[PDB]
Amino acid sequence: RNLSALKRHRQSLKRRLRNKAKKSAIKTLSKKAVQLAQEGKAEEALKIMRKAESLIDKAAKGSTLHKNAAARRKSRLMRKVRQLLEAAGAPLIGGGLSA
Amino acid sequence: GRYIGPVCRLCRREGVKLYLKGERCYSPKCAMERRPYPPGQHGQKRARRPSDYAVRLREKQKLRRIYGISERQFRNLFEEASKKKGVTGSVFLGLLESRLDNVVYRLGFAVSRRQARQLVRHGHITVNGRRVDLPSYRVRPGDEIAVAEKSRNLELIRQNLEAMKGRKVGPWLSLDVEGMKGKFLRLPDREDLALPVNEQLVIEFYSR
Amino acid sequence: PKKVLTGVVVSDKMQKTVTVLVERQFPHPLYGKVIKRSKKYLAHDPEEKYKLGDVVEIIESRPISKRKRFRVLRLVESGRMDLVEKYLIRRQNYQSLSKR
Amino acid sequence: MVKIRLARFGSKHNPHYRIVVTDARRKRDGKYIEKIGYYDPRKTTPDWLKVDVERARYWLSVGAQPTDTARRLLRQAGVFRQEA
RNA sequence: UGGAGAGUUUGAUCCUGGCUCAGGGUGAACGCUGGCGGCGUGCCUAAGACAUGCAAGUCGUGCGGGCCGCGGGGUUUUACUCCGUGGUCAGCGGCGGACGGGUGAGUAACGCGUGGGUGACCUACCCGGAAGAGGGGGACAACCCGGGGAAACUCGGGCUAAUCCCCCAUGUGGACCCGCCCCUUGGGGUGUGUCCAAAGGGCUUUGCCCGCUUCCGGAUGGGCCCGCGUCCCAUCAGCUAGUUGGUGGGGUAAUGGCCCACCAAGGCGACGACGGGUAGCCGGUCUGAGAGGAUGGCCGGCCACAGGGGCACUGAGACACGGGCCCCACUCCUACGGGAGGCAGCAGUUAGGAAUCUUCCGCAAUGGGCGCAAGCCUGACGGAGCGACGCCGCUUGGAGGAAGAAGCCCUUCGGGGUGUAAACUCCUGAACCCGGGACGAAACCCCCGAGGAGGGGACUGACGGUACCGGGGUAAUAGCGCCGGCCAACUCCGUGCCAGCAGCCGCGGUAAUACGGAGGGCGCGAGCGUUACCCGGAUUCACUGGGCGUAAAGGGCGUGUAGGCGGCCUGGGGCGUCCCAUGUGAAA
Repeated sequence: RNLSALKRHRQSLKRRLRNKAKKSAIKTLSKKAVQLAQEGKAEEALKIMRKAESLIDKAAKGSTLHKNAAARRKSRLMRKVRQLLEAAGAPLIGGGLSA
Repeated sequence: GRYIGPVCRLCRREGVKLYLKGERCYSPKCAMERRPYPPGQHGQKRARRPSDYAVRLREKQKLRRIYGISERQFRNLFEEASKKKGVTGSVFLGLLESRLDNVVYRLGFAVSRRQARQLVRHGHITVNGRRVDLPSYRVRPGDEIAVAEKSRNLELIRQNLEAMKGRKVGPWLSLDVEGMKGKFLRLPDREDLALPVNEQLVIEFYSR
Repeated sequence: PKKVLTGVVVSDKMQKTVTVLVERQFPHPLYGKVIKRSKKYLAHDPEEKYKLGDVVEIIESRPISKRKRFRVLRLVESGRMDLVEKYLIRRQNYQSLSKR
Repeated sequence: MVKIRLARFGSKHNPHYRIVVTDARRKRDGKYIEKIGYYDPRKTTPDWLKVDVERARYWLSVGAQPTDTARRLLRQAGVFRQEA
């Protein structure tokens, strides 16, 4: 009949809610970053980066993109951001960016 | 279960008698003396040629018959002879006689093997302390196998005591008529205590 | 104890990738006599520093790729041919066995 | 996590435990690592006291845990004790 | 420290050479017989179906509650509100449900065994150590109102909580990027710019405990990879398009085409690919002189699966037996509107089959869950039950007792055999009553010292009044196969190629030591035989250990590819090879 895996089920549903929504947020923010980046203006993409990385260790914070994938996507993001920057753009505003 | 019945019918079957039923099977007949030679219809027809293997087999039977036991356990302990090292069959005969029933026998306590099994199984015989049942209980160099507290108060016990005297122990079975006891000692063999069965034949037959 | 094999480099056929013709001796856990058999592993040569025949020493590596394991390290001797040559002949004679 | 505990290997009514280190998750009568003890709660023969003093000490050091009657057998083995 | 053979083709012999048996072994089964006990082991076929019962919870030292209740606190009182407060039940909340458990269907695979790599990784739950706990704010249950449903239970508005969800700060340390430094596959220190923390409970209350946040380290486990070992069909000879390789990205914990883009054409094979058939591998087990042959229940390690197949979420950990969704198949429930179930968990049921168990007891021990503990759950586990189902232990009696009874079989009718056998004589005492009677259990807990190390104090038995010890005491189940050679055991009737026997040779065609029966003997003994099934024998796939003149067997001869295998001197190398030292080869 019953169990405590009905409790485990519903719980898992709430946890999935928060997880899903936050992860999706990360995805979109990153997309914003590449938009303004392949454009070629640091500025707002620096704001986007801050928001992004924060949410990234908000993912590491608990049960989402844990440790690596958070950091891995930090790396890959800033990387793909940086390369397109000096391509038709002056890499300024020292944000999540060294020099 | 030790055949049970016409026992010294084997006293004649092997050919030559054995200390079997006790007083009688040693008196003017183990059923022998009177007419020793195998029973049955063919009782005395004209003895044929026993195939070599069958001389061997008849020896196996012979030995396990005098020793008073089925050849099952006998088989197992012959294997134990193969394993426990020594010139197999010798230390075999030894670790055969070391069994408590006939230890009690040659110690001069029981008159006959069957009688022995009864006495020992009923804990009439104690072993170095506790009244050990089990006719099949091998002892060790030093253990003093006695009788029960109610045995000094027993009858054919004193029969055995008095009528035995003037008969020396199997040179390791150090009894007591003074307290009804009996120390265990060294391992006897084919010559320490002899019997009419060629061991080599027995072993060769057995393990084939 | 990263296992390393000493073997005759076979066929430069790919870029950044070489085939390596290893061959090991062995006894015979039944009949005593010794035997021998060839094995082709994946030499990782990111700048074609190796070519036809030249025996090199190969390395138990990070999974470089799909079956492409076993990098390199120390080159050994070149001007080999002859060996790779015989092996080749045997290959053509594999294409000399037909039931069609 | 790891735990130290008692595993029986006696007959149908002949109890006899061993004190051994194993990562808990392992089954009762199963493999272990360090054969570091044995003990019989029936007092068969005066040998019912066995704990590997040294590496049991050092085991409870490295971050391990015991069982119940294990605490018992160590408060007898004195590996617990510092002598005071 | 271990190795034997015989039957069998001839008038007769030697050699050859198959069929046969002596053997040990089994989760066995079948007929005949079958007493107590110990330990063991008991669906091998339908991975077919399963009704019922139980099998995963727990915490109020995480947080608001309805409901049984007490002081009844307010009520000057009312009607009953409401501080306290013993007890039930859901919720949010936290850890477990990824352990434990069953199965061999799949899988010929890096699955397993095995030796290692990971400078490519993951690891809550207990030990180490440094850094720590500023504030504000939000959602939905439970519960409030109303409705529909057979049940499954379901929708809408409305409510307050918190270790529940958050944002700025606090930043040793950590993460990224870009740069230097030593290292050399992503190892490690480091400079500039951004991002990441934290949660409160309980009291013996001003101090301790349980939980906390961050990193580094420990502990164990685990993924990833690699060398080698791992079954028959060559009447399966060519296999392939994510296929082989790269560069560039996704994804993962990370490596890798596992996946995509694109680009270069390789990738593999008689050293036995690709394909069909077959099976979970093993420490080992049984056999065997040895090598080897078989095989893998129980037990232990590793696999993979839950009726078949695909999937994802949660989470430190899973494609998750007893958690969800989906499709197909299948039974099952209903008032037919529409639904629920998965025992290859434990018992038990049903069919299959020649075959294999009680729908039992205890949480008293061990081990697992969670809890400050108290504590509760615990068909893991501990035990009783049923089966000669196997090993072992044991009993159905022990002593004298006849030139030998009676009965029964043989006869040359004198007797011979069953037979110390019997009856009896005594001795004991299977069973079975009266009594007493267990070990299997000292911790956690309480106090002394602080909860630290150490001391005393106290609860804890299913098994079972059984094991066991004392007294008392009754002669009290014996059967199965063989008896022509192999092979120990022969005479007598009936039967007359009919009835039959048979493992092979053959035995019966009216004198059978073979058939039935009967006397007697051999063997075995709570056992006896039968068939089955594997290893032996079988040196009959011969590696120790073989052969091919005429017995089975030399290619119709050449040729020469590959492979195999090589004369004599010298020294270098030290690859096989031998030795030396350890890690390992867990336990059993």
